[PDB]
Amino acid sequence: IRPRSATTVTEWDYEADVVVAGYGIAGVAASIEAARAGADVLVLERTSGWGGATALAGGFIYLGGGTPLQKACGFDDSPENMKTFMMAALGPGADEEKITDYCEGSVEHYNWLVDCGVPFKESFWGEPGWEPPFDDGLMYSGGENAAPFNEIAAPAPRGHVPQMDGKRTGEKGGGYMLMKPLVETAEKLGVRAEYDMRVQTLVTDDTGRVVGIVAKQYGKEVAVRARRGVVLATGSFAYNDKMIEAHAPRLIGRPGAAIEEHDGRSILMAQALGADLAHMDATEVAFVCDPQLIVRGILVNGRGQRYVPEDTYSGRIGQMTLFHQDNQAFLIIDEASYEEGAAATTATPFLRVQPKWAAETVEELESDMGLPAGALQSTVEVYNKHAAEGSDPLLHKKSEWVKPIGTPVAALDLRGFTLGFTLGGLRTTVNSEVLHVSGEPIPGLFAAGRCTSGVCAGGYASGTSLGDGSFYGRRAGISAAKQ
Amino acid sequence: IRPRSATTVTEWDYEADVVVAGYGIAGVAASIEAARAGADVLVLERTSGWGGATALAGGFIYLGGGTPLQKACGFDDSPENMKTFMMAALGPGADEEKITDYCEGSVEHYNWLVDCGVPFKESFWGEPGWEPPFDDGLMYSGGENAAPFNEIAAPAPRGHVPQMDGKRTGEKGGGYMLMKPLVETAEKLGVRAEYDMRVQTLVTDDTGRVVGIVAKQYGKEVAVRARRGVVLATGSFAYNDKMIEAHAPRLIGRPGAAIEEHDGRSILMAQALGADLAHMDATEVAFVCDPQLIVRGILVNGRGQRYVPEDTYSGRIGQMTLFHQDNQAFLIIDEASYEEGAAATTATPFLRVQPKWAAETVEELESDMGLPAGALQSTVEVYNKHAAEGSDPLLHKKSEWVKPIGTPVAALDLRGFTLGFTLGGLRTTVNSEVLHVSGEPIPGLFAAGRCTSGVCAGGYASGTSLGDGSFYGRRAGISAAKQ
Ligand SMILES: Cc1cc2nc3c(=O)[nH]c(=O)nc-3n(C[C@H](O)[C@H](O)[C@H](O)COP(=O)(O)OP(=O)(O)OC[C@H]3O[C@@H](n4cnc5c(N)ncnc54)[C@H](O)[C@@H]3O)c2cc1C
Ligand SMILES: Cc1cc2nc3c(=O)[nH]c(=O)nc-3n(C[C@H](O)[C@H](O)[C@H](O)COP(=O)(O)OP(=O)(O)OC[C@H]3O[C@@H](n4cnc5c(N)ncnc54)[C@H](O)[C@@H]3O)c2cc1C
Ligand SMILES: C[C@]12CCC(=O)C=C1CC[C@@H]1[C@@H]2CC[C@]2(C)C(=O)CC[C@@H]12
Ligand SMILES: C[C@]12CCC(=O)C=C1CC[C@@H]1[C@@H]2CC[C@]2(C)C(=O)CC[C@@H]12
Ligand SMILES: [Cl-]
Ligand SMILES: [Cl-]
Repeated sequence: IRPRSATTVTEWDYEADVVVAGYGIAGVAASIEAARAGADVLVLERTSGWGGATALAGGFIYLGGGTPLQKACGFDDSPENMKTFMMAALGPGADEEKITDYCEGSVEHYNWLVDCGVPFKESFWGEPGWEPPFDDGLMYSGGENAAPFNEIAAPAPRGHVPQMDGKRTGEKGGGYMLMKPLVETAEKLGVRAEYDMRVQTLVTDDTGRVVGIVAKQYGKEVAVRARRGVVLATGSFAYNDKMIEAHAPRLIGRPGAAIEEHDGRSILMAQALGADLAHMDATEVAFVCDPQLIVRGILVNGRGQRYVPEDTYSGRIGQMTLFHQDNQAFLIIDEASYEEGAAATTATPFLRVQPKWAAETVEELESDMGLPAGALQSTVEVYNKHAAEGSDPLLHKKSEWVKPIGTPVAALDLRGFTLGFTLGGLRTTVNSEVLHVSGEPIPGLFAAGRCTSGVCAGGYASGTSLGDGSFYGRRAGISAAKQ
Repeated sequence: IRPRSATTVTEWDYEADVVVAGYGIAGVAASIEAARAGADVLVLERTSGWGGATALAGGFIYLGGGTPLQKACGFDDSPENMKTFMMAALGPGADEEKITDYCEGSVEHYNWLVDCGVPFKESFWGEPGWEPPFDDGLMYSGGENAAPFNEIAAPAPRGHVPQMDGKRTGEKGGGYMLMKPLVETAEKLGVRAEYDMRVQTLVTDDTGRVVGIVAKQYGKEVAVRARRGVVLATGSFAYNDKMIEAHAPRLIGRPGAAIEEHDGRSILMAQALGADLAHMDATEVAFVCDPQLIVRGILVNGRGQRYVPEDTYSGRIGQMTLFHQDNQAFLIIDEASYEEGAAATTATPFLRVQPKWAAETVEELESDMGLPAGALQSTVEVYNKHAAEGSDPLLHKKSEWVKPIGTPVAALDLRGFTLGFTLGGLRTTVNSEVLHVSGEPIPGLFAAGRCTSGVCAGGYASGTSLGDGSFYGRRAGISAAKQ
């Protein structure tokens, strides 16, 4: 992992101006910009093909500030409104400079993606869910239209989803229709790619400038020269057990990341040179129950208490559950509401969890669940008193979802229903320069995507990873191509 | 911050075998062992005198496994029992190797401190509080005798406190009577000290070995040669704003650390060489209300719900409040119980917070506090139903503290009552070698105390910082002195 001295490299197996490690969203975006800038670009990919986790993703791209898609669907937004939301939802300690920059450039970036051939359907999906069930292009994806954020920023949907039929998250998701047009764009520009390239270490000259990389390819060690810059775009550390334990131990035993090639190698390679890190504890957290069920009941913790409005982003529900409720949750829902939720339109019918317990009364359900006498009964009594007035003054679930819980009543066992992926990584500038602990860029070294700390510092919103990976991938390619 | 090449050092202003940066607990312990090993030892201290945060501390040292003090006070314990507690309380993702090692060596370490002249009174203080009000030597300090840990490990008090009169935490606390005998020990061994030494950067030779340091002293740059090793013992990053935002943003605006010299410089200096980090998000969190009041009421969050047993360690109350309850807490307590708690013996009478609201009924108190109708009333009704049977089945507060809340009833406003310090830092071996991201020690480089990730990975117990700082300080001095 220690840097290799350039003087010890006897021959270069490959050479380029800009060397991109990793052919996912950050890598392809970097390659497009570097090639447009006139640089000779070589992408090094560890597997046999392009796509990475990106090609398996739902396809959300977190964009706003007044995109043509938002306007076509009739949703106002501005860079200031977007920034206000993101600072509140994606912290604490979110990078204000980076978020401001991301927001100010968001409409341009949407247009840039469209220009590269990424298609979006100008239609909005408005029901609770993890993704649009159909080929709709816009959806709320961060809890913008739920408490607490709906009183902090004006709600605006920012989940932009490329148009694709038969989307299968985990196999060939909506993320594929982000990747494919970008790859086509890069290929037409003359971007070169080498596969089975497992990048291992950076090569530095005697000034400390990164001037290439060492990799294993087809069973042998190879050296690849980078005349202008190396872009690290190899993904996260989610599958590195040592790093999960040291940095993000809330994910021990509950991995959710898409691919095992996310082993943190590029983070470590850069740290070897003195590169800085940020928010290494930050984790996306999913909650594997269908949102159409969740929104029609109340979530209670292990003490039978409500703790989150049931109409917020289900990722936020995941974080609140894992982080603050010791991963213990139950959905309390009346039979009629369960039936309605189970019939509602969803992209994830396989997440329609069946109730574990069902009873004629809350008193019986409470005993059945092993909760102390009164713990659940009182929660439901207070909820129902206010819900009869369409009010949730405790958690501010929107009135449209608020009504008394009736009988018979059921409980879903949602203990241990979370899993997630890492959001922390290398510290980078808005120009995607990797920062040394000195606060200065490491010459020749750039990075984007989930090997970096991006817009998310703590909270997560769907689309922020493909969003910041593509946005800062562009910036890395521009910076790397400079002479 | 980048390392200085040894070839560029024209003259060494000072030279020693073992150079210790920082004259606090970790530094003095390292110096004693290095000097006993026969090494020429030089301590470099940034301020005009020794002590650091240690001399201002309460003086808890987290020790167990059957110390002579525990035995004299009639408390059984073992290294296995201590380890079981620490793994559960100080994680998630606590370093099992390090904790095991710390526990197996704990009795020897207590004896080692006694040999150096640290005095302990063989008496136990058994009442809730932040420290012993008198000169007692043993106290519960980690929640060992409260839920959930009292069902996971057999309760044993491990807060060992040096004997001292007129202890004043923040000025000259019990920690002074840990420091003073150790300093005397080091001086008699011939340990040398230089003051106004602000260490800035490490010096490395062409193999990457750390062979000295560069500092500013009395207005000028000086170089100090370390023939055998440099021990980093300069404290935490609590007062580095950039680092707090990047790594531990839950502490933004709520610093609790003792001294401003905790600016993370030694962490950064080591990272420049490729040193690894762990648990950079981990933070001790205090809660500035007297425990004798807390234990006699119920704590409720901003939704009027109980969330922590009121007889656990008040540091754990602090963490639960800040981390999981959005820093919002109120103490609900009847007038008679408040009077009893306010008269109870405490080291911190200045933390006897007065009630903000008081009412004849819970219904009125609830409205007064701006809580929704029923939110607090129901909490108290359920608590009281079980408390009339001496039972807290929701949070398992010990029965001795459980009884119904009566009337008149008061509420203390404990919103924004937390502050804390950082626990994350350099990754080190059990021999206090600083680890590179490669997993190999950086030659010549050792570290201990709050510039390192020690026994605590998340949870905190009082005494663990002086405990692991002195324990691993010893190990650093032993390792550094080796030829
Ligand atoms: C189920 C699921 C759904 C998701 N859907 C979304 C979504 O809709 N919107 C969103 O924003 N996020 C989503 N994500 C997250 C998103 O998929 C990833 O965070 C994002 O794709 C990472 O982008 P990247 O460019 O950093 O990595 P990748 O797209 O994974 O690309 C990294 C490339 O680097 C290669 N590589 C790894 N190591 C090396 C090496 N040593 N040498 C050379 N190459 C190497 C990998 O093989 C890979 O091809 C989802 C995650 C999951 C788990
Ligand atoms: C109110 C309060 C009470 C506490 N009480 C306890 C307790 O009872 N038990 C417990 O375990 N913990 C306690 N702590 C925490 C404990 O005080 C510290 O975590 C511990 O003293 C740190 O030990 P150290 O050796 O790393 O740092 P220190 O004891 O602070 O020593 C570090 C030394 O390094 C010097 N230094 C800094 N920078 C440089 C530099 N660049 N060059 C040269 N020297 C430098 C500093 O001046 C200092 O003298 C308490 C904290 C607070 C806030
Ligand atoms: C939250 C999420 C990841 C991060 C992101 O940005 C986009 C999505 C949408 C699809 C989610 C997924 C997490 C895992 C989910 C819950 C499933 O098991 C089926 C649907 C899927
Ligand atoms: C928790 C603590 C720090 C970490 C540690 O290990 C030992 C102590 C004991 C004294 C506490 C202090 C934190 C701040 C407290 C609450 C005060 O404001 C007065 C008493 C004091
Ligand atoms: Cl992923
Ligand atoms: Cl401190």
